[PDB]
Amino acid sequence: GVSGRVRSYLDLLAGLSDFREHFDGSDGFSLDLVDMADGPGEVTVICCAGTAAISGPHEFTRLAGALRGIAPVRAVPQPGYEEGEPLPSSMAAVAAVQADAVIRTQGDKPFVVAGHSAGALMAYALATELLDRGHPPRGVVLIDVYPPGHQDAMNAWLEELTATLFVRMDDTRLTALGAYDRLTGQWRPRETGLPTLLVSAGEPMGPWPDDSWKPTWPFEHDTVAVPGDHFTMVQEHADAIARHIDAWLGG
Amino acid sequence: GVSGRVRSYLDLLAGLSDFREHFDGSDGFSLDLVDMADGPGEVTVICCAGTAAISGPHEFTRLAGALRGIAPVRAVPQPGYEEGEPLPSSMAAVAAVQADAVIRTQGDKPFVVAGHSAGALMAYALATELLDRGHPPRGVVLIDVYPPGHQDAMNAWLEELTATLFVRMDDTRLTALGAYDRLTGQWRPRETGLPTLLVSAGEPMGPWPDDSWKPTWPFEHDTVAVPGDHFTMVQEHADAIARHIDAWLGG
Repeated sequence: GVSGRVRSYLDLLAGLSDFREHFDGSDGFSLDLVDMADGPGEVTVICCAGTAAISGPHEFTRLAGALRGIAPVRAVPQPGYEEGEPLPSSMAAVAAVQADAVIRTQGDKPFVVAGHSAGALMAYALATELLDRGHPPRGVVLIDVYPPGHQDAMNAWLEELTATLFVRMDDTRLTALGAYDRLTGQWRPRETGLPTLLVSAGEPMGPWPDDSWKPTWPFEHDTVAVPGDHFTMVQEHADAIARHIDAWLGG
Repeated sequence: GVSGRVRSYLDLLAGLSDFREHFDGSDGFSLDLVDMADGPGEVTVICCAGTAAISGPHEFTRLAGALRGIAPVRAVPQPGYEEGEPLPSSMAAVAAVQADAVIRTQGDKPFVVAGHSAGALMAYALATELLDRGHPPRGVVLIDVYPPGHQDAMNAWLEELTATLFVRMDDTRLTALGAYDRLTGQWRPRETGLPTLLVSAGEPMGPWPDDSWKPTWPFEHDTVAVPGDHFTMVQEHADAIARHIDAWLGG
């Protein structure tokens, strides 16, 4: 609770964000999904770019590596992080726009909407929009990073938020950061039958002896622990995360 | 008057500035002046940088070359427009620091403070401080560009200010912009018996038929006209403005 100067810096970046060009459902805006990989998997893994200062399609890069040859991977971007891109005037708009890109660039053929966490809410919002529109996803996948302890997880978060008030980003992204943050933060998710998978890829299976244990995704869901440390070839548990998503989609 | 969004954008930019490292009088902060050119003149021309989004010693490059071979020309920087520079906590802070620099390196040897309207207030601020410390300048030189009439000039400003909301500077400069705007904005320049030379260099020697004629610099002061349309070789309006400052001083 020490860094409340983060809330302020964010509240301000958001303010600046309102001067940028916004877009809603009205105006003919639209965007394209990015092809990360292909495989025979009957289910396409549509990934949502978190809203972190960094973020963007590039984040699901390693996951696409693991899925190449296993399933079709395509990422959704968050409009406004790249030069001259508009900012959604509402959670309502952005989910709608993205929603469009999917029904369009997917036609039939099932898909799963998934995100890293920095994109979990957007991922879930998109998921909702699809469902209301009539083209629900097979499911939602939340690839939770961060640690298991309530603190340490809360810390780590502010921790890296400061690293962007510390060789630094740019205007475009810092505004979007303040924008989407304003959005997801104010948005309230509701139930949606959508089966869900929560992958806990955080460090240390369980939280330190200081007993914390953070809150978990409310709404029915299944879970799989996937740490990051052991004995075959210490590098990418991305493939571990990947295979899990698949075996999940096939029971 | 429509553009009141600027009043806001600045505030926001200002609030952001507060997150930067500042400096008041106490902390032994300091800065150095820049030599721009020199000559035999018994009076040194110490020019202040404007507080515009651009601004910096560089804006005084023409007037320098115009005095090369005539009089020494040193420039005072506004702390904080360049990377890592702290921002003045108050108008008083920046003056003292600059004042120090001036007295520290000038000793005796007369001098004038010269602003560019964008730096008019800062110049006069620095001139007040300097006079208050026993080292008064020989006089002040407020150049000032912009149209002659109230409006037009009011447009020229508000219209270029927006040119920095359209090709865009950096956070350091835009923050620094709102920071100083916040400062000079609440600064109340009291009088001073200082000899002042106003150099109406703006285009339109007189305001367009449609009434205008802007409020001039209060306080005592001499005047000169040096528009933006002459008879010689179009480019260095500086050689003109320059030679006037010099003649002003010689009687």
